[PDB]
Amino acid sequence: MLTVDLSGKKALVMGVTNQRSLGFAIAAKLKEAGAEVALSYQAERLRPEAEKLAEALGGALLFRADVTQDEELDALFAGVKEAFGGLDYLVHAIAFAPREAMEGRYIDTRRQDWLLALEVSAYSLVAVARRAEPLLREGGGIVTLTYYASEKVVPKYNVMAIAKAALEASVRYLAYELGPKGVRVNAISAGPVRFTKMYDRVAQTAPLRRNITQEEVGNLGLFLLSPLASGITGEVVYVDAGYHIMGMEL
Amino acid sequence: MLTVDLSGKKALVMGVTNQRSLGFAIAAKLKEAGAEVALSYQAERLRPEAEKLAEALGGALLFRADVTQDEELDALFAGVKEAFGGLDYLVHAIAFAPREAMEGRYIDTRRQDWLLALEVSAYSLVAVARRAEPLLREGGGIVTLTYYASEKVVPKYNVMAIAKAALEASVRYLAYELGPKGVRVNAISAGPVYDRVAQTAPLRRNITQEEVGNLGLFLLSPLASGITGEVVYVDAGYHIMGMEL
Amino acid sequence: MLTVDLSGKKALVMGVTNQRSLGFAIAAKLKEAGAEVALSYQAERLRPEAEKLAEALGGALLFRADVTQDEELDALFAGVKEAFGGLDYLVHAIAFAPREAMEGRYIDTRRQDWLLALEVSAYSLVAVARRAEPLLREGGGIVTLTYYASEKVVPKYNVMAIAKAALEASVRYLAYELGPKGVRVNAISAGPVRTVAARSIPGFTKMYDRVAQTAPLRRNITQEEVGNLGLFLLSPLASGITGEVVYVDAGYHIMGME
Amino acid sequence: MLTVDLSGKKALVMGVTNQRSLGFAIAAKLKEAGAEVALSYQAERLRPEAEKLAEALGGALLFRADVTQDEELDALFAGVKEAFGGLDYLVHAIAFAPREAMEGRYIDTRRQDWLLALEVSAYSLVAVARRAEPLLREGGGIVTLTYYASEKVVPKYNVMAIAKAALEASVRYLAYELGPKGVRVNAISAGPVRTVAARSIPGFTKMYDRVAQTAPLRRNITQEEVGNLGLFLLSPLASGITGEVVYVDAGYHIMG
Ligand code: NA
Ligand code: NA
Ligand code: NA
Repeated sequence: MLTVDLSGKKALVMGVTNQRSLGFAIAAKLKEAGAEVALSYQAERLRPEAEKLAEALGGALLFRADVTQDEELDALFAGVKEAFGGLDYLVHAIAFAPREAMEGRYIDTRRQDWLLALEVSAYSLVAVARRAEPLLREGGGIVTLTYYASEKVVPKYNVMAIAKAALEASVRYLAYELGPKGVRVNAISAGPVRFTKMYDRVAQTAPLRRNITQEEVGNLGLFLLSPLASGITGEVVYVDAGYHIMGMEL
Repeated sequence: MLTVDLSGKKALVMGVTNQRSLGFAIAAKLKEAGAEVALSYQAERLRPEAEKLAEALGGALLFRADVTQDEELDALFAGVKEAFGGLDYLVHAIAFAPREAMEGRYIDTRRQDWLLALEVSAYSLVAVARRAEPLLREGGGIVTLTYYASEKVVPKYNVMAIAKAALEASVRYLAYELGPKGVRVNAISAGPVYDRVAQTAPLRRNITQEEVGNLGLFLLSPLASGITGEVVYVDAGYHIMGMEL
Repeated sequence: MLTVDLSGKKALVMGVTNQRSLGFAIAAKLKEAGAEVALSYQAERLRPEAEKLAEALGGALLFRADVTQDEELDALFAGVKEAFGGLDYLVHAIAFAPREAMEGRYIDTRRQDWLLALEVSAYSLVAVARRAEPLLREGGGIVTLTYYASEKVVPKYNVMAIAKAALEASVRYLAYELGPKGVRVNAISAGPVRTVAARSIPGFTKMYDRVAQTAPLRRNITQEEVGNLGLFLLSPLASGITGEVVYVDAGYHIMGME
Repeated sequence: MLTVDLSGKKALVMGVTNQRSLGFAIAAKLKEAGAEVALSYQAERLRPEAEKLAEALGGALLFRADVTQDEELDALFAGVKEAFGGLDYLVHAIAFAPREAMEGRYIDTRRQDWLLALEVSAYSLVAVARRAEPLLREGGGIVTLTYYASEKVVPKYNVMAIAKAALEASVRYLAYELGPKGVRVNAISAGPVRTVAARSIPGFTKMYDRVAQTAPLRRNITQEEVGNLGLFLLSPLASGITGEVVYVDAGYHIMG
């Protein structure tokens, strides 16, 4: 048997607002493997849900920070440093675009909505990576979540596609800049996890003839963060039941 | 011989500040093929510079607009509509990142610098495409300029790499949204116009600005009527190489 | 207006058997631009067919060679040297897979069928490039045809997809090796066009209809759109472009299946 | 802690001739995780070599087959069926190109040499996948090896690059065809590792030097790193992943 033992390792998991988060899936696997987890939450009004998520994980530390606020990120990382002493893993599961941007056409995206989507969904990785850098230990890593709309047109994903392209390019640059410290940076491109017509359409065309599960994403994040992935950096790894390899729908 | 005659066609070229640039090179080829050209310029203090460019093209209408200002973009397109009645081609040659962002490391990029780079270098394509849409005639097109750092890490290109990744994704989505009107949207990924590029590139030389101009002309012309959503590399083959020579 | 004038230029166009073909479309644009054309034909039994093609182009020189026979390729290129003195352009429009391999599943492909498909559809480019090399003038080039199935799974395209993957990789290596002489090598990735070659692909009517409905332009491309890209790539207007796979597919390949 | 327990699982590992190989590294991680391994070997004169590999793994069944011989592959799979009943994993670590093809220029590759390289390095995956199909149990998988030269020009990788391009396209089509049975197919794109196979690639040494100098991690990868990725991909931890080319290269291929 192979064992993955992450006892003594420290993870910060950002962007989790409910148990269906792919981020929650990864945090759950990290806990199961033995790591200690800190969860960020956006604002004090959301602390109750954050407390519920921490209890759902069997225990986690909470910190308040809005990723648009540089001081609040500074305070978060000061808190992490004091509580953990250092960091091994950062899970970035932050994704946001204004509802108005996601309705209608990409060409019609308003300036402030476009910039906020990019700020929250892409720049946030840079902002947290920079602050994590002095805390991250050798062998440590950052993982983010993406979707294949970065490369292929998925109508109505709109500015989020563009944010994901910016996020994936960021992963590559950050991998180059963090690599000398022995810190790796990767993205997981996930398929949908079970509206119903969309899930069924994906399932008919995917090679595996089904949708992926939350646990499948969790397992890939565990692997990438673990020492089993020590040679892998700068990569976008697809967990999508093979869907994106298809050149037409079935 | 085959001839491409773009007489009667109307181009707006944006982002051009100098005769030795890729946007200028495209504008010049559009003129040579017979098109009329309007150039944008960013601020009225640059009017003299714009005038010298227009003269170097043998004549070009000039319109002031800073692409971060929606009201100014509205005014520009109202002006183009008034002058031309409609539009055939839009050349987006706008690229900017703050000096501080381009010094040092990408991970150290400041928030406002990052956003400004993305706003000017990528969002501007969306802002101008939306305003061009109702003016653009069947057969019309938009072309923008990019660089292979969108896909590969080029140290010191920093946030501009990320902006180009956003720009190329924008090209794909805009191609999808403008396709029903018979309007095409493409990107040209150019090499530099150094000795290391020449040593590694298959052609063992750098590309010229005229080579970029010719590709832009081809993409906007009817010869390219089946091509949309593409990133076409004009780089002497450099980017196909899996290591430096 | 821009003019494209290729008078005095010499083209060898290979793999063409019908006027409704991408290879013929490229040859037609080359002739229209002013170049002289040579067409290969596979065996003396197909000479009549080749003669009609030469006539449809308003005049072309013919040479016999089967692309699986190295000695016949040596003979064809000796003939080209004697008749033209040198060569500017080579259009590689050769594609073939046995119909036994094209029906059913890729995993069921027979050994000899797979090898022949790769031999005719990918190795042929290497074979002809090597022999064209000493004849190819500075500014010259080679263009081949490919399809999106090389990159993404298109049901029923089977071993032809794998052949096209091999062909595209060959384009990059050949661009690297021929570039220092000023010779360019590129592939055109065409969308579906009703040609006589399309009848040998079991996936066609279904993809052709899908493309019209899914592609950004909301239509299929035409053979003339392919000919025009071929003309551009071979012309001096594309002098900075080499090692590329350029798509002329109405934007189909950029789409997600939503 | 989490545990990957492959007890009761059965692997067939093909192309392995030396402990210093990526194929061997994957076989070793499979053994560590609890799977039983069978190794193929090409020719009976190589039986002693194969026996030493089996002992280095702590035990493996051995089967003779040359992947260019359809009859031999039929006999191999009959032997595997009789021994194991079924199969869970197939590791395709077969690669070959004639020396003459690998020396000098790609453009100068001779016809028979080119075809043999494609036959052994790419068609073999199809040949073995077809025969494995009826044996492979739900949750099962096939993994193969590739490298960046398939996508970008690495001088003097020549026909091996083209064969790897053919192999990666084959992975995608096979994933599509085997997926409805619940069988996954993936490729590992390894950085340069000093293996026995590395000796037959003239372009290897320039790449090996370049990776350590310029990759994000500023080092080359190890065969164990490839072994761990192969183990992950075959394991149930990767149950959502199919038709992929996953890079384990210290980030090299992302660099400009
Ligand atoms: Na909107
Ligand atoms: Na800076
Ligand atoms: Na050789």
